[PDB]
Amino acid sequence: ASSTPQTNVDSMGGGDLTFEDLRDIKDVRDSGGQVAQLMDYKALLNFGEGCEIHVEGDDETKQLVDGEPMTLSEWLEDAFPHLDLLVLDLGGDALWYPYAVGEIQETITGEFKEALPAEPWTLMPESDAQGKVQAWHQRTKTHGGYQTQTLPADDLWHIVINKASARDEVGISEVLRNKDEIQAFKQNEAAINQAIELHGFPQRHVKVGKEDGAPVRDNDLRRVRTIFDPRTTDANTAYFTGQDVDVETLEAHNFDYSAIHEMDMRNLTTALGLPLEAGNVGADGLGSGKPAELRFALLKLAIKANQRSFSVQFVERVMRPVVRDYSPFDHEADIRLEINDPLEDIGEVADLIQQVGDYMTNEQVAEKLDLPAPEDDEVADSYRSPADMEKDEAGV
Amino acid sequence: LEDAFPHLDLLVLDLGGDALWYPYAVGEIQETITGEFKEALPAEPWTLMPESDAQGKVQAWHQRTKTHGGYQTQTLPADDLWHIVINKASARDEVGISEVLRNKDEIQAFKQNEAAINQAIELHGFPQRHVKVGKEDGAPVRDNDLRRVRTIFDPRTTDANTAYFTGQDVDVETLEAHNFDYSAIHEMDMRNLTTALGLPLEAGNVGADGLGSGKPAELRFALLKLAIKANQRSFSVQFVERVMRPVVRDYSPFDHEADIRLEINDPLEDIGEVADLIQQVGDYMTNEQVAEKLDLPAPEDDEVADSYRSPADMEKDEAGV
Amino acid sequence: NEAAINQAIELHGFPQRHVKVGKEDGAPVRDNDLRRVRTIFDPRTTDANTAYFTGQDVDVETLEAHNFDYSAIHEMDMRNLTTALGLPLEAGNVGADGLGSGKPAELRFALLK
Amino acid sequence: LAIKANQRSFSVQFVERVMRPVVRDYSPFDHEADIRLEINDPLEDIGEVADLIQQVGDYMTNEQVAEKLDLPAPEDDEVADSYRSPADMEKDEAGV
Amino acid sequence: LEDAFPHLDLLVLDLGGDALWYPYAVGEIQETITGEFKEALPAEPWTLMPESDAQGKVQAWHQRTKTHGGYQTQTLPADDLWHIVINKASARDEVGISEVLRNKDEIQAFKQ
Repeated sequence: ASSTPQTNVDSMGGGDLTFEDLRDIKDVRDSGGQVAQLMDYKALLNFGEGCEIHVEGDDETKQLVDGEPMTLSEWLEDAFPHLDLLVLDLGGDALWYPYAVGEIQETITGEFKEALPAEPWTLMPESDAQGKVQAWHQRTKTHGGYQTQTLPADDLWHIVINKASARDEVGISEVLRNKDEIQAFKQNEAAINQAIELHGFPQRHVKVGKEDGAPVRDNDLRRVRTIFDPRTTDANTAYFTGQDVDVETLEAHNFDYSAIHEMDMRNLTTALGLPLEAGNVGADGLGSGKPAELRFALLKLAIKANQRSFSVQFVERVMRPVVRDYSPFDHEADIRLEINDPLEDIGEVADLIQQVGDYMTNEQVAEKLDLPAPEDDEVADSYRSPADMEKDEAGV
Repeated sequence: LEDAFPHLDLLVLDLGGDALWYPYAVGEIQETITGEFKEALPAEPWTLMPESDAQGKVQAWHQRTKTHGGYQTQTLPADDLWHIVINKASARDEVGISEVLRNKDEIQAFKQNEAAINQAIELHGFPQRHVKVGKEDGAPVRDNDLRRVRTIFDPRTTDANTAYFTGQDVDVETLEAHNFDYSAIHEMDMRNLTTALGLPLEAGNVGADGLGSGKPAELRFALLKLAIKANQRSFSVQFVERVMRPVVRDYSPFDHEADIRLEINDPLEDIGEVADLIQQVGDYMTNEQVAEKLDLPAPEDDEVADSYRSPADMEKDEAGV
Repeated sequence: NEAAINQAIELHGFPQRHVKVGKEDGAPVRDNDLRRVRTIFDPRTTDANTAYFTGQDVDVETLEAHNFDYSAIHEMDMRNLTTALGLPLEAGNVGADGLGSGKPAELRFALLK
Repeated sequence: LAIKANQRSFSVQFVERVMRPVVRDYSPFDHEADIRLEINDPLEDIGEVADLIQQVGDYMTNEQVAEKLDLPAPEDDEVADSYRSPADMEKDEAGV
Repeated sequence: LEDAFPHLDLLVLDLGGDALWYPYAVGEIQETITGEFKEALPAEPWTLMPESDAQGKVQAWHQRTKTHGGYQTQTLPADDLWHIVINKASARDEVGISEVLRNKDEIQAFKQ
């Protein structure tokens, strides 16, 4: 076949999105309220439950790093001690913005210090007709003014969850994918807020004079306004009049703002791919059985797809480079990074261990139970429980 | 093959997604600089259209794309390319149909109805105040008068506890919200679009009465599993025959005419069902058959894998020897 | 019936506003006058909190949505179509009491098997 | 999910920004040690932990049980490291 | 460490609470009369504000406070104080986000 591309990728030289569009996403993020909380929930589902680093057959990597042995997983944990939080930041940013982007930072000697995400709204990629990023272009405020620079696609690294196609390197923001729905939610919120002020509360209409009677003017109404004043009226106030004065009622002109709010929240959540429950909106029947379990399946599928999408790119463009550039270990090794299921139940696992432990090794039990495996090979690899091995050892 | 495709889950999701969205998924075979295999790289399907012979088989691929604000166009032979279809028109077809084009009117109707409700809620979902000025069969009222009334009654400066004082010849009426069953319109829209796309209505964040219990529930989930299994098996055969086999042929020291097997996981698999089945009938499954169903590696010793009784049971007995 | 429901929802599912101008047994109002009225009361430029001010001889009526049971029409269409195809009612996204349990439920599965 | 993310976000900061600097500048001990600062979860139920200990204790060490049960580990290393209950060890010893 | 922080629950609750109310929580290091460590002590969070450079890093802490009906003002280096941030604009963010300021309009609307 061939060692280079032969089909084109429908873009070069931009238009796509600008620093202004990036700053729109940022302005959504810091605006707070329900819209921000929904995307923060979207982040907390995908990335809030944390992660673990693994390497396949890691006992084969065992090497003296500085006169004492380590595995590659131990070395990677020294490179990424607090990885859950780096995953939460990058993953969150990659849900807000089309991409996440960062530097690698070094000690004064040149050995690795940390991985460091950059501020995503400040940075935009520039790319070729082949389909690849060639440079990173940055615009930033300072002293209330502005400054601009460009950096190569060489010492920076970047990640893209929401690709336009499998071959893409820029992606699309789920915010910009649903811009109209987001604005419509906020507009309908503003509508309900003002409509409650105007129509949610009864109001008092004092009418003065008789039908076809004597005229009433402003200096007359000013005196009447002073008598029936809502500023100084109280719960037990009573009124005494001639027949030619009426205290009429503007009733609260009832409307189902609740159902409108639910409709808005349903439209926004389904558009953002989120469960309706994250908008705190209820429904009958749908809370139980296969009707429920299907939505939980759809939710878990989306999460697993995102998690695996992130992990592969983080391994391939962050972890492997960090090994390549700073490590005594092989950088082409079978590195792994799992991100946890946010809707896993320990009870389900504990039931499974009782039901089918007779067919799972103690290491397979420990792994499912989220614990380290035993310190002895047959104790880990066997299917008889370690308690069963101990009670027999005490008596045989 | 695991060295050839380390991240196959993501490629299967992308290609399967493309083959549901578009009529086909389509791609190149890509190599390292040394010439050994790299990946089966897909190409952006909206940019590519097929050209075919008198027997209907695709012999070339035609591409049209934007660059630098302008355009470029090209044609390539199908000889070093590959393509996959989920939704064929017939058993003789090779190009297929997109469900987006098949149900185009339903999709447009859904979008129109959402826009219609969105507008109708603004116009009819909120009450609106109508101040009427003057007396019936009385003196006239002109714009410069209404401007002065509007200045007092301005909703921009009104509050929840505001009170109004008038002579008898001003009425502060309201257009009450002319309520309509938009909820049922939403349910109908979702019913229409989900069933057009073959999904159960429950997937669209909309309910159904009575249908939430017994085998009257299970039938929809069964129909969904049927569609999924059919689609998955349809994809696997094509990926094996038109991607995996050519890759083994050109880059592997093995024979490509051996039977490669590719399976895709089921979203409606139940771990509790598997666990109960293992408890109830494990006495009739090999340890490898248990492992394959339980999502595990088989035992590392041949007779331990091949045997029917539990490995733990064989171990707890052997401890007595 | 699908085409009928589609148009009937547009025509009768949504309320529609009717501005009436002039007084009963009063002066007439012409198209060039109504063009000026329309320009004010335009739903294109109206919002949820818009308020209206008039003399006594302008009215804003609404055609209320004339509720009809299109859901039940859909249920009958679906009952007809499913039975015509020989399918059970549940295949059409419709269900009922009495049929939803026990031997009444078993019979549909028996017929389908 | 929000609580667990916040708690880990805090623990990491308090260890790195306060504890390790204090050890570095004022302690005879090494500051680069693995401080496991943890914050308790008010939405966890001890009833779930009690069920779990019954259900899968045969596959957990006594130290792991002690961690989950929110108590100190046994004072003898093999008793802490082993998987079967210390009460089973005690009843067997009285039997012997 | 247990001798250094006997009552750590209270300090964790205070710092955590403050870092949810305000953009950050912040404190001093203190010594005994002899000069060995005494405690790490949290400061009045509304009274201190950071000042920062082009690489986004805090370089000084600025304090303004009431006494005797008047005001006192002082500035300190970003060195002997220590600070913690729960909510952030980016991984680089040293200044942080207050959920009170993030939802200021919703809070006022509720009270109204």
